Amino acid sequence: QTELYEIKHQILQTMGVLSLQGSMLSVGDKVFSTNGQSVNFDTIKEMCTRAGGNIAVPRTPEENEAIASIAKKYNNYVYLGMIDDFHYLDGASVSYTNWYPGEPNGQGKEDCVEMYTDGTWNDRGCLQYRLAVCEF
Amino acid sequence: QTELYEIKHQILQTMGVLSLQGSMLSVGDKVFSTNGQSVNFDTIKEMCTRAGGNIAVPRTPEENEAIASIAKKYNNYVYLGMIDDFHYLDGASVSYTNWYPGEPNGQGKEDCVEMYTDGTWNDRGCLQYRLAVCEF
Amino acid sequence: QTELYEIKHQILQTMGVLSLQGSMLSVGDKVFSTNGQSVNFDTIKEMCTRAGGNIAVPRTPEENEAIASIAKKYNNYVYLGMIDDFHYLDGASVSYTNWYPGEPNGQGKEDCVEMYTDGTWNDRGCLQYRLAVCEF
Ligand SMILES: O[C@H]1[C@H](O)[C@@H](O)[C@H](O)[C@@H](O)[C@H]1O
Ligand SMILES: O[C@H]1[C@H](O)[C@@H](O)[C@H](O)[C@@H](O)[C@H]1O
Ligand SMILES: O[C@H]1[C@H](O)[C@@H](O)[C@H](O)[C@@H](O)[C@H]1O
Ligand SMILES: [Ca+2]
Ligand SMILES: [Ca+2]
Ligand SMILES: [Ca+2]
Ligand SMILES: [Ca+2]
Ligand SMILES: [Ca+2]
Ligand SMILES: [Ca+2]
Ligand SMILES: [Cl-]
Ligand SMILES: [Cl-]
Ligand SMILES: [Cl-]
Repeated sequence: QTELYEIKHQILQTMGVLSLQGSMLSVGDKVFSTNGQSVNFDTIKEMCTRAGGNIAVPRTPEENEAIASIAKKYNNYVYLGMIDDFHYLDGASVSYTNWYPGEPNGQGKEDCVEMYTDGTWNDRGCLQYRLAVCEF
Repeated sequence: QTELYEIKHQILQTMGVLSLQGSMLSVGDKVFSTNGQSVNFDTIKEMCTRAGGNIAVPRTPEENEAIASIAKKYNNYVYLGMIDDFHYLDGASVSYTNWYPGEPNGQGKEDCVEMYTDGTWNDRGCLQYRLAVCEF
Repeated sequence: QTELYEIKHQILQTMGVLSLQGSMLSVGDKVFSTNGQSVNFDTIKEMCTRAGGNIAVPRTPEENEAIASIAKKYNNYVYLGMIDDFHYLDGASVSYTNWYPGEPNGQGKEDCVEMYTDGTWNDRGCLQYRLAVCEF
């Protein structure tokens, strides 16, 4: 009983501190974070995996708003965890989308997806330097 | 048994890291933190709430010293969680006080309380930009 | 059951965020961290203790690589938790070593141990300013 309450309180304290610092954003069960570095898609995947997480992907409008707020705050385009019928990296077809008007427009050439600072998406090649955002 | 020990150890590790980084200060059951931003009283309240916490207030001399050390380290005055008979934001009358000599002196005009870098207090209007310190 | 799973997941989320931020490095049960400050040996010990940890020491090749990566990333020599037969600060004789060629060479004069950015060690006096690395 009391053991568990203190434990839960301390966890919420640490998450509160991280949230206040701008080191994380929590949406439901998901936690999004960036260290502010920009690298290509594969390198973001490697960085996220190294930390025990995955490259971020928005599966809901609230998750999209959260990642967009990161893009806007750090002022850079962001690579999302999807790959060209776009799929999540787990192999499932993407449900929620937020394409910029006219996108996706690069079938066969643009396999990745970047998010603009306004939260909309563009299919893009995977070799640009983009803000690394992970989800845990 | 062992499940709980590992969990507790990991929590203390994360708190240790945050403490070392200067991202938190722990006094008893309370954790104080700032992100170094300066905004007005209402905006600090909004920032703290957003992170799952509350604007910091010292209820003990040790808590006062902790928040003072934050004010001194970030070198800015700090708004405290009290409002003019001063009350905590939970509605209770303030017990512990540490007024600068001659304060409070602004009844009816100065509804907020700021802490100086030496840890003493002054009643002040609520519309200055002050270091945002939260408690969790 | 479910209580514990959610707790464990949240802990791993916070550790993931800290890892991504570069605020910690995890090797087995140990967590290494620096705040980037440089001070002398005693002062590092005081800083680590204050945070609830201890000055870092590598007891395995993997731990050595981890601390070396911190030295390399922050680009400074690091004081290790050992003191001249070198002993850990717990009083036990050091097992794993990684001396730079020709070291240790300062018996009676060089009581501390610093790590270079390439991960090798040198016995040194204790009064230099070195990157503070703690272990939790
Ligand atoms: O992905 C492409 C590409 O980035 C082009 O540079 C741009 O002009 C297009 O609008 C966009 O669809
Ligand atoms: O709150 C007031 C105000 O800040 C005045 O500027 C100052 O001169 C007073 O000493 C103080 O009590
Ligand atoms: O510890 C000593 C010391 O740092 C000297 O400055 C250096 O030239 C030696 O090589 C080293 O062993
Ligand atoms: Ca495409
Ligand atoms: Ca496109
Ligand atoms: Ca007043
Ligand atoms: Ca006053
Ligand atoms: Ca020696
Ligand atoms: Ca030497
Ligand atoms: Cl490209
Ligand atoms: Cl004012
Ligand atoms: Cl020295």
